[PDB]
Amino acid sequence: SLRQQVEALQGQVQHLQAAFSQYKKVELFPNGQSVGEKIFKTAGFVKPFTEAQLLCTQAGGQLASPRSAAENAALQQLVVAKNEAAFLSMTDSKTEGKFTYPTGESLVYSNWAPGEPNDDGGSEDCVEIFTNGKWNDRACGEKRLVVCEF
Amino acid sequence: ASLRQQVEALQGQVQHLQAAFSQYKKVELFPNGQSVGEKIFKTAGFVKPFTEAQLLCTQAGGQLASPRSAAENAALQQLVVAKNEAAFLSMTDSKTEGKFTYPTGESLVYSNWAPGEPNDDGGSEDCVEIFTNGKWNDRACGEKRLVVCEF
Amino acid sequence: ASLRQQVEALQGQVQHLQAAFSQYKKVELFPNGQSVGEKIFKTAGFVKPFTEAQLLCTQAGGQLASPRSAAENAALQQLVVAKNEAAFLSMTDSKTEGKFTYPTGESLVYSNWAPGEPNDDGGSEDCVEIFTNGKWNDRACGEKRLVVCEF
Ligand SMILES: O[C@H]1[C@H](O)[C@@H](O)[C@H](O)[C@@H](O)[C@H]1O
Ligand SMILES: O[C@H]1[C@H](O)[C@@H](O)[C@H](O)[C@@H](O)[C@H]1O
Ligand SMILES: O[C@H]1[C@H](O)[C@@H](O)[C@H](O)[C@@H](O)[C@H]1O
Ligand SMILES: [Ca+2]
Ligand SMILES: [Ca+2]
Ligand SMILES: [Ca+2]
Ligand SMILES: [Ca+2]
Ligand SMILES: [Ca+2]
Ligand SMILES: [Ca+2]
Ligand SMILES: [Ca+2]
Ligand SMILES: [Ca+2]
Ligand SMILES: [Ca+2]
Repeated sequence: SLRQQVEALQGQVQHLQAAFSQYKKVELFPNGQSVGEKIFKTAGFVKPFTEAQLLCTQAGGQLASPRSAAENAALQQLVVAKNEAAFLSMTDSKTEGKFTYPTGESLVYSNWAPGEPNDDGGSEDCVEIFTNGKWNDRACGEKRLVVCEF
Repeated sequence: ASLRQQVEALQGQVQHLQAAFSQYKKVELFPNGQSVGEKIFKTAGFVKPFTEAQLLCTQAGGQLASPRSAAENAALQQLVVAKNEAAFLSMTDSKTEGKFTYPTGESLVYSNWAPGEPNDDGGSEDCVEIFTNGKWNDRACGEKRLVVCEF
Repeated sequence: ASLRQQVEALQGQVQHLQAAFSQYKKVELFPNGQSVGEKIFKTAGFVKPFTEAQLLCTQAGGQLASPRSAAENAALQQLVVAKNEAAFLSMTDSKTEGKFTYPTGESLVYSNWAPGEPNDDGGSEDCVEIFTNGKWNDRACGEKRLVVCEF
């Protein structure tokens, strides 16, 4: 009796593994990118930084925080697909010239475009990622593609 | 004996699925879904008249948004606010004027009518819209409102 | 005693996972997907030329929509109708004019050609579109059509 029910449970789990794997592909198409244990997903619209940040946090995630070249490339895929530069999570709102993650931690990876960050006009504390994957500091009030990470 | 090996094998596979799925739930509901209790609301992101909206939801295996508590109403309001578009609810007094019912025919267990509503304005409001402030208003079923289904 | 109850507990967990997964699957497919048998169609919601469309689907781990039966065709037609945009299918006769094949090179097992089609109009129609009425027409691959992938 026990072997009969373990065999049934094995069939259930194998079915679930197959169905779940299929569903993951469906979900990520066309607005998500999985890299390592992280998933980026775009909302497909633009918002100013504060509104974008709230959308991600309320969804149970945070704004895209690429922490390696591989993460940056995956994010860049969404930016290229939508043809809209995106906000990253990181700001120097606390200490000018020192960019940090929302937790307050200093950057462990950067991909700044030449000459950046430059606090242009003395008022750029947010960060956008271009279709070329490079970063530029930009005014937080500008509207950029919303991309969150989970 | 070898069944012990198997049960321990399944425990590991189940743990992986639970964890992987937990992450995908959050991803999936961003930005057009809202979970509340065991219910999930999901917007199509566009507007339709009632009959068309109803059909979309039922064909998808769900039904138009049917908030049955203040908590559900607040969750739905989150999507309405996010989209900045009033939505249809499932409920109508199409069968008996003045008596609003769910698609099953059951009477309301919860309502959040704006003051003075429902008023059957012009003698022809049999559907219900939820505003960005979360209040309800009866409205002509012919009007186009945000499509939000529950699953 | 220990092993039988572990089976019982583990199966309650799997069945709760099955239920949650089923719910999240319905949510996922509303409004841009359709399931039919073991196949799932999902639209990107925009138009692209064939080569671009094909690449999007393959990069996503699927392929362009490839209806292999009347039931599959009807499922796909729902999305086309919902978007009101004709969609590319995966199949082409680029290799041998007049002989439409799937990406694997296999000849068609199902077709739903509109009257008069395929006609290779202008001498250069090697891709396939599906209309809102579910019928197919051969069309120039350079044209832009709704992107619908299957998984
Ligand atoms: O953030 C600024 C801004 O995008 C300017 O338009 C550009 O000329 C600067 O180089 C850049 O630092
Ligand atoms: O009850 C309300 C109210 O009468 C409004 O003034 C009218 O614009 C709406 O259509 C109606 O539903
Ligand atoms: O077969 C069709 C048909 O002849 C249409 O009139 C033409 O507009 C399309 O391009 C062609 O593919
Ligand atoms: Ca500053
Ligand atoms: Ca700055
Ligand atoms: Ca700058
Ligand atoms: Ca009436
Ligand atoms: Ca009425
Ligand atoms: Ca009214
Ligand atoms: Ca040809
Ligand atoms: Ca041809
Ligand atoms: Ca033709």
